[PDB]
Amino acid sequence: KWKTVVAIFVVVVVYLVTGGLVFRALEQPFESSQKNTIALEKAEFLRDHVCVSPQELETLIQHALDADNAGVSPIGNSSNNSSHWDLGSAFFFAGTVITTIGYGNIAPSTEGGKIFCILYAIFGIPLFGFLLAGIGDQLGTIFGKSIARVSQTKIRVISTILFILAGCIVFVTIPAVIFKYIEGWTALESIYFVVVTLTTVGFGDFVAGGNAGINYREWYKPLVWFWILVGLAYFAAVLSMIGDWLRVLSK
Amino acid sequence: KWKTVVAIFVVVVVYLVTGGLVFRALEQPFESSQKNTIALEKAEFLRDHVCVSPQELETLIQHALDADNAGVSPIGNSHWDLGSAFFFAGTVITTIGYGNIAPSTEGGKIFCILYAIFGIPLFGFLLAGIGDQLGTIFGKSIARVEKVFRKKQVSQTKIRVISTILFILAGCIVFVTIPAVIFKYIEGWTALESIYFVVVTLTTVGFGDFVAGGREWYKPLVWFWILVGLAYFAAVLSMIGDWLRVLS
Ligand SMILES: NCC[C@@H](Oc1ccc(C(F)(F)F)cc1)c1ccccc1
Ligand SMILES: NCC[C@H](Oc1ccc(C(F)(F)F)cc1)c1ccccc1
Ligand SMILES: [K+]
Ligand SMILES: [K+]
Ligand SMILES: [K+]
Repeated sequence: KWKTVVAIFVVVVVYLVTGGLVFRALEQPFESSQKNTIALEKAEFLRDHVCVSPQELETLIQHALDADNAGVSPIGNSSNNSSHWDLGSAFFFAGTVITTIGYGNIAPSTEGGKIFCILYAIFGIPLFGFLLAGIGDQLGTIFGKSIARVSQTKIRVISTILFILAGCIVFVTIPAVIFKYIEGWTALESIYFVVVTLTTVGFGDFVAGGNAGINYREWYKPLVWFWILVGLAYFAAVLSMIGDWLRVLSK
Repeated sequence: KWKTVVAIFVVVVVYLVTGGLVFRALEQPFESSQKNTIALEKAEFLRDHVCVSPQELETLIQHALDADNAGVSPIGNSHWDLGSAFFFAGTVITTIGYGNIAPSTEGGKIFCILYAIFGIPLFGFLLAGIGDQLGTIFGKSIARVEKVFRKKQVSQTKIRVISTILFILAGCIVFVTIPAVIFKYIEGWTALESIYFVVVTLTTVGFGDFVAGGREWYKPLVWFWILVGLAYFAAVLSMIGDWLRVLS
């Protein structure tokens, strides 16, 4: 019904205004705090280094930003020695496109690289959908056999909560602990990464195996994408199950 | 069947190796070209400015990077205003997650986790709602074509293929070509960068290398284009999905 569609639209628009107000209340004080710090750090630098003009300072910052924007860290020569487009790293980038996560820490800079990325996404994202539906069909049988073992609506609510918590331990809690010890992040940053990854939001502020100073094994990046594949397939199979049940409720 | 699941897995793994090899062939020469430039720009700066040490240079670059990472441009003298924070909220819900703006505060990260968990399904309900209404529009249009070939007897699969190609092209003009032209004139991007942005936005990949508005009605109209754009193409995938389930 269109009456409920317009109703959900109001709930969503109110939700974004609510969200927007909460985010600005939490972030704007720190944003203003950082803005004051960078202005002071720059001014104090020019005060200590008289041989540098404010104009040639700007040019150097721009050169450093353009380098980082390209994907090359302007910090040291040793950090530059590693590549972001190696056979392994470019395989994970491909996966980052296909899963619609799109971190953005690495992005195509080449005009041709952008053209191929457009075509790669258009044909590649449905190809992943087919794989995720495939694992989603097998997991649906696993879920179906587990509910058949156990009011049908109460059983189904108890079942779904258990499956959600099952995935929350196996694909959310356990891998977050691994990232806390491997990537050296805080308890929050680790959970935050896992959540932002599996929701396919992928901000890119936290990316697994991204620190130049980290001596990460060769099996790390493929196992991370494997965790993404099993983690996304699992919670997709759960949403498919809730969707199919809601369609039965409507009819 | 599990035989076809393992088959799709091989196709996908081969696709990522293929993709990975193509991306490195296209990007690694420019990546090495940039790496050489930054090393030279820094070294040439230190030779011109002798009063600056190589270490207190790194410290300044780090301060500039930490500022940009926080969302404050270290070039010249807000990203969390009522309007901008509304669009950020909309970026989370649509799963686009550009990343040009991201929660820095420990509490801001906590709220972002909870906001996504409850907010993304809420969008799914809205997108399904528009997807249901558009499905009736598509369904009534295919039922019109099938009424013509009732006595002419033309395979239902052929009718369904020509119709879907038309709906895909309809969305490609209205929500892909036309808005890309607007971004080319407004944001001042190149013809490629404009199409690339629209594609990376509507696929919800959202790299964040290109973000719209980075007038007051611009940011909400951009999210409105995103809402109708995602909903239209989600209605088309829903239609192809429902038909494939009937085929199985
Ligand atoms: N959640 C909707 C996903 C859907 O979105 C589109 C559809 C079409 C396009 C276009 F035309 F290429 F620009 C981009 C994104 C989609 C993404 C990748 C491949 C096919 C369809
Ligand atoms: N495959 C994308 C769907 C997405 O999947 C999840 C599910 C759960 C989680 C998490 F919160 F971390 F447990 C993160 C992502 C989802 C988000 C909100 C509700 C249900 C599912
Ligand atoms: K993203
Ligand atoms: K996404
Ligand atoms: K994304």
